[PDB]
Amino acid sequence: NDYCQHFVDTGHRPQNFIRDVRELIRLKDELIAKSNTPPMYLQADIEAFDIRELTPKFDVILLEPPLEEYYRKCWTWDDIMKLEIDEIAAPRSFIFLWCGSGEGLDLGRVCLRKWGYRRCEDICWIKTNKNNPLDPKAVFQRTKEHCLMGIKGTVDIDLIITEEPEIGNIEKPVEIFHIIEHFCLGRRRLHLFGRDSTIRPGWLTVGPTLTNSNYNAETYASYFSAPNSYLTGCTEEIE
Amino acid sequence: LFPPQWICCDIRYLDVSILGKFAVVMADPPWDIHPYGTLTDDEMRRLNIPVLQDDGFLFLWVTGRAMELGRECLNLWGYERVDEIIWVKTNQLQRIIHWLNHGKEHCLVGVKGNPQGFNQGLDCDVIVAEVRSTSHKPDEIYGMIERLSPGTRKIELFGRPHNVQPNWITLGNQLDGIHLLDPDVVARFKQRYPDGIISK
Ligand SMILES: CNc1cc(N2CCC[C@@](O)(CNC(=O)c3ccc(CN4CC5(CCC5)[C@@H]4C4CC4)cc3O)C2)ncn1
Repeated sequence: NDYCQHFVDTGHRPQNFIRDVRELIRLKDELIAKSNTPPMYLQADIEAFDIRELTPKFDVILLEPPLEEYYRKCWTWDDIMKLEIDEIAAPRSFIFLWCGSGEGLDLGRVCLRKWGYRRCEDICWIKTNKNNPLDPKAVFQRTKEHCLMGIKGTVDIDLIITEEPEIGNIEKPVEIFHIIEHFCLGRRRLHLFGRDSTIRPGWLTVGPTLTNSNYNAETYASYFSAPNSYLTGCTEEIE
Repeated sequence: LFPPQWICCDIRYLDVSILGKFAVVMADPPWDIHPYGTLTDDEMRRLNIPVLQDDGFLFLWVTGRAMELGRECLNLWGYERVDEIIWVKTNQLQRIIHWLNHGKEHCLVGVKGNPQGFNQGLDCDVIVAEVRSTSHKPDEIYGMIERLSPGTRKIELFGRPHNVQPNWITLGNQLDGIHLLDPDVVARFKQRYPDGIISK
């Protein structure tokens, strides 16, 4: 049966009909939770903020700038591409960049290359409209957002399926955190443009709308001092 | 001309100027990603895609590094990427089939010129559909393209015999011979290729 035809007929998106979205994996989740640094967070206007102050250099950066298309301060790709991300990324490190569904899919690739990464995955957040069955250049109704994964230096699927959030809700699916943490990429994890509602153990959140801060550069670095410098975030703590 | 048409050929060498202009182009190229005969990056850049349309849409399947190279060709050939379709691959029970497992295939959507009279916005950019033989795109894409631009002329590059469709001219080197019905195309084909051979 043709779900594209069904959507034009009824308004129910094709992804509404995907179902069901070795034994346990939970021990891995347990090891992740054990090695998680305390949550740390800092209110900072990132336009004006000298990002160099964020140390040490990060193993993972999750970058979630507030694009104009998420509505109806917004950040243009002009703004984002001028961020000096390569100054705070570790020589081997990873980036997850929320690119939206428009020109961000192109300009975000330019950013990744600007900061020294190559794209190795395209993670698609597909939004169902089970509960509620328009860019001028758009050819199609846009029902998904892309999060690009980049690498620099030397169990999960690449789809996230959730219901489309209410209008004006900009949150991204918390599942992106699970995908990232299951990669076991190291423990210095930065989330730029996070919010009070996204603060999470194992992560440093930095964004303009945070209401409180507890970031201390020296305290933060002490979580990764020897013998804890190279842990993947997926192994036992060091006794 | 409404019924299916095709040309077995090496798309590198066919003079595609005999084919006229098309409202929609679709291509599923044999990108040189690291099974079949491949095309170098330069060969893809050099494909004479620009003569095929004046105002319309290009559908460009991509995977791996061709997600980037496909964007380069798309722009070189004179298009702006305005959409990106994903096909979520399921089984018959509607369940999903490097660093992550791959649940989907990507089709870039480019626009050239200013297409008028298309039905933009009728379909959405996610296709959910059952997988078949390796290397087959889902048939839903032809329905989406028909609704977008009903009755117009369309051309597929690097298609196979199962891809021949009404309103479409299919090119690929595994098609059975040459089967043309449109008189202007039949005429220009005879001039350019009087002994029916397509070399160099
Ligand atoms: C030298 N000059 C030529 C060559 C030529 N060839 C070469 C031999 C084969 C063929 O004859 C017919 N095509 C294919 O076997 C074929 C198979 C698989 C793919 C990968 N696609 C399949 C998908 C899944 C959804 C669409 C993926 C996509 C990337 C995300 C692409 C293909 O194109 C074309 N034709 C004319 N001149």
